[PDB]
Amino acid sequence: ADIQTERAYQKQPTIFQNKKRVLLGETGKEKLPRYYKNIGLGFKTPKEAIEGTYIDKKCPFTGNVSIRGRILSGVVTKMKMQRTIVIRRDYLHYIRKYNRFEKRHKNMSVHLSPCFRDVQIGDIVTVGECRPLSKTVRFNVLKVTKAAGTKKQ
Amino acid sequence: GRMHAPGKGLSQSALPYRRSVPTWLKLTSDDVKEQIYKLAKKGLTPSQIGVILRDSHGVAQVRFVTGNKILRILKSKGLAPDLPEDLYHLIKKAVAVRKHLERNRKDKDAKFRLILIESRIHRLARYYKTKRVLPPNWKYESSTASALVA
Amino acid sequence: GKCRGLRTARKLRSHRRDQKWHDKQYKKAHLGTALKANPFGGASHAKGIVLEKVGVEAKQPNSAIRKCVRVQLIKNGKKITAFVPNDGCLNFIEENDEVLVAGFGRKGHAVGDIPGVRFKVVKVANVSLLALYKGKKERPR
Amino acid sequence: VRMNVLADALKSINNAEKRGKRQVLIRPCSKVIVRFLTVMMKHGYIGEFEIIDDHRAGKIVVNLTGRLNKCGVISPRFDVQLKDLEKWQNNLLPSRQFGFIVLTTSAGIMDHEEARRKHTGGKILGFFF
RNA sequence: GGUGACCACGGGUGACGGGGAAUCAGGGUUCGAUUCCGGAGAGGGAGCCUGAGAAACGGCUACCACAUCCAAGGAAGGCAGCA
RNA sequence: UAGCGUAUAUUAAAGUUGCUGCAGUUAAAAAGCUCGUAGUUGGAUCUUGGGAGCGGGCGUCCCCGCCCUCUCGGCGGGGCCCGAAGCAUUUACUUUGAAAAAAUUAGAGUGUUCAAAGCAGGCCCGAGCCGCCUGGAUACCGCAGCUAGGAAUAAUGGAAUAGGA
RNA sequence: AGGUUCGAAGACGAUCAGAUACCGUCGUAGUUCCGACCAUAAACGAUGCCGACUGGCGAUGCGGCGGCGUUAUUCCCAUGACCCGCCGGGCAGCUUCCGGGAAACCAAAGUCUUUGGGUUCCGGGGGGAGUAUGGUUGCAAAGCUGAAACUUAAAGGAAUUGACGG
RNA sequence: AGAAGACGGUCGAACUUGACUAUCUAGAGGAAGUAAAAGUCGUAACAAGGUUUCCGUAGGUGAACCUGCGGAAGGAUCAUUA
Ligand SMILES: [Mg+2]
Ligand SMILES: [Mg+2]
Ligand SMILES: [Mg+2]
Ligand SMILES: [Mg+2]
Ligand SMILES: [Mg+2]
Ligand SMILES: [Mg+2]
Ligand SMILES: [Mg+2]
Ligand SMILES: [Mg+2]
Ligand SMILES: [Mg+2]
Ligand SMILES: [Mg+2]
Ligand SMILES: [Mg+2]
Ligand SMILES: [Mg+2]
Ligand SMILES: [Mg+2]
Ligand SMILES: [Mg+2]
Ligand SMILES: [Mg+2]
Ligand SMILES: [Mg+2]
Ligand SMILES: [Mg+2]
Repeated sequence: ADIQTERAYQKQPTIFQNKKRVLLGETGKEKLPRYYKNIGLGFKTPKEAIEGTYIDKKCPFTGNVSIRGRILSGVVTKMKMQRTIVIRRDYLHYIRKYNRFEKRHKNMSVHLSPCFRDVQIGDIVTVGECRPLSKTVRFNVLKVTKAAGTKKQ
Repeated sequence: GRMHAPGKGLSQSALPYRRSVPTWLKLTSDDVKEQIYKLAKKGLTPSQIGVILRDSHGVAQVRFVTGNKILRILKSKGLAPDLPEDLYHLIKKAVAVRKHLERNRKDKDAKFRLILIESRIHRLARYYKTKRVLPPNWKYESSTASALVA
Repeated sequence: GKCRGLRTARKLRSHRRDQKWHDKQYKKAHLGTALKANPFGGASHAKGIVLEKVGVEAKQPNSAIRKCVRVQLIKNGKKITAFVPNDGCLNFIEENDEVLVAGFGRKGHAVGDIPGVRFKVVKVANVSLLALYKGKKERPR
Repeated sequence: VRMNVLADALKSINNAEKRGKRQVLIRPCSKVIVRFLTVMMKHGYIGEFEIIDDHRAGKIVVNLTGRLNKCGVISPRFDVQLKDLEKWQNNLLPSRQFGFIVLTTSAGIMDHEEARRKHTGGKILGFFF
């Protein structure tokens, strides 16, 4: 519900909240300033990252990761394991002797920031390489594309 | 050949080349739609509506007269059936076989045929699931199917 | 028939190796039972010590006594039977001599009318058997 | 159940040519079939042909000339680079003097001499000689 | 939670990897301990000092296995470097 | 022939492992039969002839140029102009360009006395000649990754409770 | 549950050198029904399934269409029985230098060095051996999966000529 | 400024014990397969092989095998008449 659900106070490290709030200000409404950055490579910052209130230190827009290296794509298959999803990347492997292909796949775990709210199984995501964020996570979700949906019953 | 039979039968309809409405058909599009609405409110399936309109009204194809098909007309009017009609008939046949089979337990032929009918049901339901005609959680349950049909 | 699809390389390759296990030579070379069973252990020759001089009766329709020796190898001390080829070469070999032993030609298969013998003697104690037969050298006495 | 219309078209052409017949009816039609036949007809191996329009897939009535030996298809459309075209020429064609390999390239459907002329590769459709 | 018939996990290898080598229509099948590059080890395991850099062995400490000298109290070892 | 025999591993022979490319009535070999999920494969259909000058001869052949978009053009508002941004799907495919150690292999040059090699060498001296010329190329380097053209083939996507342009 | 008839086992009579057989007489389990197991057959067309193309002929079974006449009720139109054809899907047959095949043969076993429509299962000289062992299913009998050591130069197929045939 | 030493922690060799696992190996006795056969007993199969053969299953018997119930022709019949 609220964002302070941990044992330690959750805050963006580069925002000073206690900026001498005195009688000349309104009580309220006050809204504490939000740190966000523009990652390069022509990727738009989602508006939910602009005026959201989540704290995520591994978010590419409001956190302390920097995207560099490889930009890949895949299809969401699991959405357990909080703030992290499993995507599947299918590809064809060429075998020279029979001069045909075979179908292979690899899973990678990627960090899904809470600026992407309506993410479902079967969606196509764009991921960017960052520094190691955990034992197995090295990529971070940059853009979510819906697949054959947008209309429900 | 057939999906679940060893038949190579060749019998079907042969639509003619000319798609134009014949000059003798003194029926415009909207009153043909009204006949469709009357028959559908009487409780008929689109196959039966087409059969009646062909047999005793001169409408050989409503797609050439109205411009679209019977189920599209019923859906636009908001009175298309909730299940697709072929899935409905397959479930009806499955229920009939299952009731007969529970009163006659030594009919192994009916057991074999019920396996075939339910396989066809599941293939059809998978197709309708991919095309969003059925809900994604839809599932042919044998125990509650009879309350859905007939 | 076989599958010809563009994405069928896994099926083709898996089938080929599963079916490669069905010929005698591939299985003999790649299973390891044959390598463990043969006394030479993958070597081409071996050294051993003569235990006794035997004569094996030739297979029908031939009729002779083929002069062999019973040899116990120095490594892995199995006991084999080795042919002693030529007209008088058995008289060169004395009991408890130390011979070299080669294959007899058909890669672990018996040869000729000699039943069950896969080995022949080359170089009874270190002077070679051909030089002894041809008079080139003599026993180191 | 009929995975390849070009395969069945070329098999029908081949069988009726071997029987000595003068015309062939090719039952399902497609534009790959028409482009293949246009290559074959520009090179002089078949005669005129006529497409019959019913509102389903059409039919083609091909006039044969007696100049055809074999017009088979290659069953997966293997992707062929210009380096590997010589290998396919040796495997498929009876000589270096006559016979053509029909490729589909991004420049169109064409024989292998034209494909080497225009410096392009593609997927192999079939051969005829 | 994660992984798996698109073969995970486990077992074997007479498996160091690669550049390459033999064979020789086109395909392919075998081989690569071996002078170049990368790795690993210094009888077996373990732990350290010094230093920019070592978990070093032509450094040290300990145990295990071998093993040398001794006046029997002790002391000294490590060729998968060249011979 | 200064060499030749033998044993064993391995390659061709072997289209006797078959992708190219084998077989399965009777030689060895089709499951007793049907359903079925992964896997593999999947009908036809959406731009083509007249088009713009060079154009294999408008010579009824055609090097070939096709007769993508717009906000600052930077050679708040003049023709001489072209760049900042993006692609009206995304891929596979194909062609190109960068990058893929050297050695080895292919291959250019060079009379090691020939050759296997090597990377060297060659030209005038009537002698000052207080030395001149030239090399040490090039190709290939699977798949994966990067890049720029094509867009046939194959996959895929957009307006149906209109939540459309 | 039921057990008429047949009839593994068994008994006897014959035949025979022997006769635990063939022949004869009797006869248990079984054969029959209900309920539950087992999953094997020369379970065969010794020929995977789906699709396309490539000769002729006469029949046959089902459905449909069209025609001189005969026949039934009934006097007519139907509707049946027959007769002459056409179309579709079947079980087959004859014939053919289509083509194939080692041939026998096969209109599929053809459209294959002029080799690529899609796909599943499966063979790799003969034996050892469908054995050993492990696993797994079954009440059992057994089924499924399944080696190796060792041994061997042929084992086979189809045709030809002889010889032999109670 | 500080050496020996000590409580605790942490890496952790090694030893003892137990389990599991892989390979190799002894064994009274039993039951096979190959051979070398040139022994004994019969004659199951190949001809209608002297009871046509073979498959599955079950029982029995010195041995090959026999018999029962279904099946096949790979049979000794592509055929038997209104
Ligand atoms: Mg086929
Ligand atoms: Mg090793
Ligand atoms: Mg190496
Ligand atoms: Mg090194
Ligand atoms: Mg080290
Ligand atoms: Mg050390
Ligand atoms: Mg070979
Ligand atoms: Mg073969
Ligand atoms: Mg057979
Ligand atoms: Mg499936
Ligand atoms: Mg298509
Ligand atoms: Mg009786
Ligand atoms: Mg019974
Ligand atoms: Mg075999
Ligand atoms: Mg008998
Ligand atoms: Mg007999
Ligand atoms: Mg008999």
